[PDB]
Amino acid sequence: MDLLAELQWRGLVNQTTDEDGLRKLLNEERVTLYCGFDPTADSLHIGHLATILTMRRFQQAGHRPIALVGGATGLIGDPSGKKSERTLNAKETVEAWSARIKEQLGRFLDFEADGNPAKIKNNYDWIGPLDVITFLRDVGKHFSVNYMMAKESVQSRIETGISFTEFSYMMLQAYDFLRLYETEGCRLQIGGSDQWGNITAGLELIRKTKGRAFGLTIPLVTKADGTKFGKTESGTIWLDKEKTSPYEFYQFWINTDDRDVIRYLKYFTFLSKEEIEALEQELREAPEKRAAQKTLAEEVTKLVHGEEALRQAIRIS
Amino acid sequence: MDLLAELQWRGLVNQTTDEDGLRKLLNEERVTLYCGFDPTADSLHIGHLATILTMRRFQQAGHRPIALVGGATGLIGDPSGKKSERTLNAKETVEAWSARIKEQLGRFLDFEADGNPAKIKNNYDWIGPLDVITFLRDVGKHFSVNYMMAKESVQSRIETGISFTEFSYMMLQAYDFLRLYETEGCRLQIGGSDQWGNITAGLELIRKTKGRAFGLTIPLVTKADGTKFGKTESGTIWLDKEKTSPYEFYQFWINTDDRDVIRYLKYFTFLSKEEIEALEQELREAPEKRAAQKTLAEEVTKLVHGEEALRQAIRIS
Ligand SMILES: Nc1ncnc2c1ncn2[C@@H]1O[C@H](COP(=O)([O-])OC[C@@H](N)Cc2ccc(O)cc2)[C@@H](O)[C@H]1O
Ligand SMILES: Nc1ncnc2c1ncn2[C@@H]1O[C@H](COP(=O)([O-])OC[C@@H](N)Cc2ccc(O)cc2)[C@@H](O)[C@H]1O
Repeated sequence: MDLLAELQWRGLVNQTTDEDGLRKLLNEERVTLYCGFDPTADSLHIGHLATILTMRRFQQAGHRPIALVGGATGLIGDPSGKKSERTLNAKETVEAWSARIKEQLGRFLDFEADGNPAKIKNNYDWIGPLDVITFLRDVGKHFSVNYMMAKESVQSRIETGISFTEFSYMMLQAYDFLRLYETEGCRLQIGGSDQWGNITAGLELIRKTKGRAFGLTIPLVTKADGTKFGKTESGTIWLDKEKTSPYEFYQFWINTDDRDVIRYLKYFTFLSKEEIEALEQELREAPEKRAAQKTLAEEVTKLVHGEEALRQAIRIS
Repeated sequence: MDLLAELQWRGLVNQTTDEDGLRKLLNEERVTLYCGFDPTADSLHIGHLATILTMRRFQQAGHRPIALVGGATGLIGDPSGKKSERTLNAKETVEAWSARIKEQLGRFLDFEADGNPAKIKNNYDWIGPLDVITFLRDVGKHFSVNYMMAKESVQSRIETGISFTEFSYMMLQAYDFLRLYETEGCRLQIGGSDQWGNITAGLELIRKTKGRAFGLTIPLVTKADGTKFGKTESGTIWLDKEKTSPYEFYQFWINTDDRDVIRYLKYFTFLSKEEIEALEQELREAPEKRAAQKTLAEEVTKLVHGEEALRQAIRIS
């Protein structure tokens, strides 16, 4: 209803399976949603914050988030939004990394709330031990090759080339949504733009096994200059303060271009509309002041790292 | 060398991966070959005898056959030579059926020979317990979707439609050839016409994992009238004497059309060339006698059922 309008307004809704459908339910019930995380590194990064912060926002309007760590799938590899086939990582690496991601994840969610506290889960627990035969019959039977072949993630790669391994990724992710629906009452799966195919894939698995649930994608982060967001010359801007220091984190935000700043405040912060509009007026009336740029930077650094870190960054700058 | 020439002559060689390559090895070593059987019913049928009898022939020239029972794959379903998607059978049914097939299989092979006795094996033993993750990474990584999509079995079905389940069948079969190569020194996989794709699939898995082995397909059984061999008005001609009695079996063969008879003697019998040519002359000189028709029928009934059964059929007719 209004949470969906806010998101809309903030510009956090790229697509939704059935908006009137979802808006209805969001307003009538406490909705369990998940979002999936693949240990693709030893740290999450600012590409992951929109989705992370969106969960929070869903939590704050009283809904319950399951941060999902991908111990099994990050063992497979999601072709989505990748032009090339990736390298398969070792179980040990993935295992190692899973533990960290779980840690960064837990900072953004509320585990003490009563009625809607998070859960952080690992699909390795239900993927780990499912036998091949069972997967192909139980899950595979439900998907035609041609449904699968039409996915943006796949269609985008067939001449490029794609391992059968990567080709089946969507099936796992598919399966995830089903276990979470069955065991946790999970009705919404949200994600970034590139994840739409894998979300619907899960809705196709649910419909076909039960015959109820939604999908919402967040747009990928835009730049007015047409360059790739978060891609600095120094390299990725991590969430691990040992990977990217609080000062560096801080400075990244402080260097937001006038063109981006109101979009980023909307995406990454908890300032109200009334506050954001106010900053918009000051960016117009006094853009050398850099009022919106400091508010963004303070707000986000506090979120990720906390006041002391913030206090340090500011004092260091 | 000469075994391959014989087969050639008999007309049992539709295709071979590398004939000079295989001919060489067949003449220089004791070759381990397998042939795969899917419990698709509670009995094998005369569609299966060419392949079965071919193994025997390979055994007789001193080679070692592994009759393979498909407890796992017949749980999946091979699209090959099927225009439509099949129904998935119960584990229990497949399990039940596996036991019978193993029994009919064992009749055609020599288990007492020293140096080249058969083995009857079940891919359920190595497929049964392989986890999904392991399969997609260990086996899937090696095959592009586009290699797979070009297979006769698959390409022949995409508009028709094909479950991902059936789409992956070739991967299992793929895997089979690899375990058998690794654990049994198996270098040749033979099969019927429709199996070429799945054979090569296994050679692609071997090359790519090791960097040696061959594939030979037997033609599907021809009729001069253009109808489907073994398809009677009474229904399938089984190998189970409780499904098709010895008399019925016998009569089926005895009703061979003049057009087929020399081809069938070549395919299903152990008569020499000199003998087959002799019968060819008598079919020419005296075709009302039905000399080739009785020799076929006697020879084959003895093979499948034994003399007493034969004696009965003849006395019953
Ligand atoms: N700039 C950005 N803007 C917005 N979102 C961004 C950006 N960068 C990354 N993301 C997102 O952050 C999440 C990270 O997912 P992933 O590791 O990349 O794979 C995703 C999935 N395969 C993991 C998964 C595994 C199992 C499962 O059940 C569900 C999901 C995704 O929703 C992705 O859309
Ligand atoms: N008229 C006929 N002429 C000649 N051959 C015929 C005829 N009718 C049936 N066959 C053959 O007999 C064998 C029976 O195999 P299948 O049950 O039908 O599936 C075949 C495979 N999916 C089973 C398998 C499973 C696992 C594995 O590793 C290998 C193979 C095959 O080689 C097939 O080609």
